[PDB]
Amino acid sequence: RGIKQKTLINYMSKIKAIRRGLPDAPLEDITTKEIAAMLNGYIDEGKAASAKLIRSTLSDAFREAIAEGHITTNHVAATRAAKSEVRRSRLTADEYLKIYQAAESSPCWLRLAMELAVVTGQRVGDLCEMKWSDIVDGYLYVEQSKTGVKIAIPTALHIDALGISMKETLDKCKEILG
Amino acid sequence: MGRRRSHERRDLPPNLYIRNNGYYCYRDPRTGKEFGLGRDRRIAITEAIQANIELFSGHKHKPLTARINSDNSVTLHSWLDRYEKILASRGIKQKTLINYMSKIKAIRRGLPDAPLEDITTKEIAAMLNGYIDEGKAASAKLIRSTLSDAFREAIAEGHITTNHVAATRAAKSEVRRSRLTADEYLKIYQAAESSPCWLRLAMELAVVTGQRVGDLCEMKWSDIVDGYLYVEQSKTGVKIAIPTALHIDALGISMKETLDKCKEILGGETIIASTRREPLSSGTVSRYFMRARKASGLSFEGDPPTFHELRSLSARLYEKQISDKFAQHLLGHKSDTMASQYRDDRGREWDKIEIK
Amino acid sequence: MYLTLQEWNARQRRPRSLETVRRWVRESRIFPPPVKDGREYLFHESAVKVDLNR
Amino acid sequence: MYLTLQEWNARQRRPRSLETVRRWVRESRIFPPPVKDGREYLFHESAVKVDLNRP
Amino acid sequence: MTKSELIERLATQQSHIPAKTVEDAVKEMLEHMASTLAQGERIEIRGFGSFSLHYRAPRTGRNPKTGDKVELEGKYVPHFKPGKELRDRANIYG
DNA sequence: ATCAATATTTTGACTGATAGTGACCTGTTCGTTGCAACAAATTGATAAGCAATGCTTTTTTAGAATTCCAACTTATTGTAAAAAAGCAGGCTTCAACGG
Repeated sequence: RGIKQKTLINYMSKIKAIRRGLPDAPLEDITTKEIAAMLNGYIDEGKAASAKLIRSTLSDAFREAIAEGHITTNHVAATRAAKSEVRRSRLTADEYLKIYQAAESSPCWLRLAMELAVVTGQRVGDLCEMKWSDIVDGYLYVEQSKTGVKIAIPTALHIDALGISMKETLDKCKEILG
Repeated sequence: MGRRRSHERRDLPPNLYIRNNGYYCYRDPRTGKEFGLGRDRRIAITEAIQANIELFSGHKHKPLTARINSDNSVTLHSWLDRYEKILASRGIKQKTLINYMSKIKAIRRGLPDAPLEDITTKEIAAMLNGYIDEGKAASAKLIRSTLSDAFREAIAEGHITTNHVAATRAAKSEVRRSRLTADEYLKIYQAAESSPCWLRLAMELAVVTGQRVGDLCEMKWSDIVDGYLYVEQSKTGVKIAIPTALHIDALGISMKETLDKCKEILGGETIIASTRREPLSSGTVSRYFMRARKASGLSFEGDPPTFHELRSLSARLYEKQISDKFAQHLLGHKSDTMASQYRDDRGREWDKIEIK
Repeated sequence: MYLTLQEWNARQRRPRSLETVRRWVRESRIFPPPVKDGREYLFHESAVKVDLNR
Repeated sequence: MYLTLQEWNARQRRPRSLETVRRWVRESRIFPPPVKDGREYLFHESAVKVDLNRP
Repeated sequence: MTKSELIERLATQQSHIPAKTVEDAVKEMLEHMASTLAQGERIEIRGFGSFSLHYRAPRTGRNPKTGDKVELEGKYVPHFKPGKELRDRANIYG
């Protein structure tokens, strides 16, 4: 299909779950009941999000199975995906200050990673692939891996709520880390 | 019959025979006549064998791993002929109808002559993917869509009960048409000196008005009233009035100044005419724009821009120049989905963020 | 996708002697013909037998 | 894009010998015929061996 | 009737023959007749005529514009002798 | 539950096309052959072309521009149930004007 590496792995983990979730028998024998029996089993356990992907992936397999001429119908399009609500709390200004100070026992790169991730607002994935060669004449060329967007954050930014400066943060990484 | 088998047809296909002159002729199951085709043996038989793509004449079919479900019906190559008789009554513009015929023609030389409930989803995917491996992905999408609506109308006329084409997916294009910056603009306009004069005038006029190349060759000097430029797009049908007071500083081109240049040098009934004082086609304008592109020597990544790209460059310039809502009403475009998918860069220029 | 005379005979309902395989080609009993490429026929991925009679 | 003598033969249905491919070139059994460049031959992308004989 | 008008009339009559074919056909025939006379061989078309080659003895030429004596070599000259059928059909005065 | 009749169950006759070779007819090509047409050979008075070479006029010439032909690559746009009015093709009667 030609996709990202990590992406292909995510689907594989879903396929393996289907293996130990459904018996080994012809596709035309698999009923919609057994499909929902396994699906709901993951919804009650608390993992409602996983059920959505497994249901959306298992459906694609059958849709591609019909294309080959294996079966005639997709008994997965009769089910219904469980609506899951995000329960990952957000972070405030007071909380961040309480974590930065508690990161004392931690190495000397975590604090720098915190201020940097908040001053640049970039994703953790690209923050690790940032080289000092990316900085060009007061800029910060960042190549997002996820989407692929290309931007340039100037070394003049500064958060007026926590007391952090883009420039003072970068130079602090050149002295400590190196 | 009089002659069941022979020592001549013994090396010949069911159709096609051999006369007493060593010549071969292929019969016709519509009148009982035949035409002389071939002097050799392995040639007349190798010719009267692809029409022979349809011995239904005995033989049946079956691939590796599959089921069974059939009875009896009629051909299908003919349905592609009846489908064209239905599309001509749907009331379609004289340009879109041609776009469909070209696709139906590709379906003809793609799928084997076959009944309609015979062509399995696997057979349609083999032909579809064949165009993907060639790079033509945008084509497979239109061929699939057309071949999909053909069966839909077929089921509504008591012929088929399912739509096997709806089972297979459609390719997802990426649009590899590189954009055109303001710097590369002057590079082309400078090389447009070897080309006629109407090219440079229509090139700037296509960036100052941000109109389509099609409607650009439809504007007359009578469509200008009280300083306005009444333009009626043919594609959508939207009607707008462009003020003759516009101006692009990023390129140093005045609206009124450009208009007058087409009144003296060119001259004619249309704003943009030829050296013979006659209106040109929408395929010749963007044609010569290519010559100046290749003669330039500049290189891009993917597919070189086009004359239509001038419409895009016009929108991006008017954006920073005046406002965003300005580069929306001028392009004769509405909604709120393309206004953003026409401002992007698509791997060309970095989206620099400034303190503002 | 094109295969050889040996690889083709391996993917049939019943593999016979190479001699018999060559005979069918000469007698033109396969759609479409193999077409000699140098000194070894090249069957088509869809080239199947037909068989005639009298 | 022009492939070499080895590259072209390495993409055929059945890879042959270098000297063998050189023989076809002299027998015009390569349509279209390769172009002389330097010391080696440059075949066309859609270059395929043909049979210039009608038995 | 020129070399071009000669091809047009022949193409108009012969419809089962491509116009382009008649064009090159006429040009090749003339070139063939010009090459034959160049080699030294003579042409002889029954019903039309014949193209022979007459010898010219070398003589001290002159300039009919200035009056300067110019040297001249032997050289041959193409000659055409009307045929029997050609003379009769052309002659409109018995 | 068993008679009783009509649509049902396989074979045979019906009528002209289907099947594939062969004869019929003669263009078309090639070998044998006949013959008008062409060529050598005279003799002598009269008509037509001839050597060189720049300038001018007529005819053939190689592209190249232009536009329909064409297999591909993009750019935008996007409706149906559910009612409940709004028009004319011709036969049908009341209502107004003239005797």
